[PDB]
Amino acid sequence: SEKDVQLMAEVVDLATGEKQVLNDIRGRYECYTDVGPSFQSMKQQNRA
Amino acid sequence: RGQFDVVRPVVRKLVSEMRQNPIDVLYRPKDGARPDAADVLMGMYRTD
Repeated sequence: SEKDVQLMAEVVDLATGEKQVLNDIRGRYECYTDVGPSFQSMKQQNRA
Repeated sequence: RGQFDVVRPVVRKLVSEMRQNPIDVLYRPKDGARPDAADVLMGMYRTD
């Protein structure tokens, strides 16, 4: 499910909408939770 | 009625530190957004 440039719709930003919206994975986890330097933007995180 | 007042030279000193370090508006841009509107919002701020 890739990273490569688009060739169907906008797959740059896309997620499951199905034919009716508001559905997502039952097992909600994706990451080890860790805390440290706090930022309020991606841009602020890039600077440091 | 006497006075000594160790109270006020400490309060005077603590205030003078924040006088020489004033804080105004900066408008850093949000997550995934690069600077564009940052000068627009500061443009109206700096004139008035």
